[PDB]
Amino acid sequence: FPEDSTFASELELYLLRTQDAEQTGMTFVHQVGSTSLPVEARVAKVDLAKA
Amino acid sequence: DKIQLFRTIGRVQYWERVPRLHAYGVFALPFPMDPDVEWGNWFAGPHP
Repeated sequence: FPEDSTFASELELYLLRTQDAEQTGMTFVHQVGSTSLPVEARVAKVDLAKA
Repeated sequence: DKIQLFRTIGRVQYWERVPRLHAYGVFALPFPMDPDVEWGNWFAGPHP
């Protein structure tokens, strides 16, 4: 590793990491003369840590 | 016998569709059909 310089006496690390919702959920099977059905509820979440 | 006078070949009856009220609203959903039913004579005929 090479070298750096900060002009500060302490260094902190913050890591914001996100687990987004995957684009699963294929498509419902229809027939031409009927009404549709609703799409299920997804989940997304965030998380953040410190060193 | 060269002439072979006029005959008919085929006939077609075309009806309309089943009428219904515009303002009462539609609500339909598909269903699987029962295989143990002779579905041929339930759909036979050009009539609404």
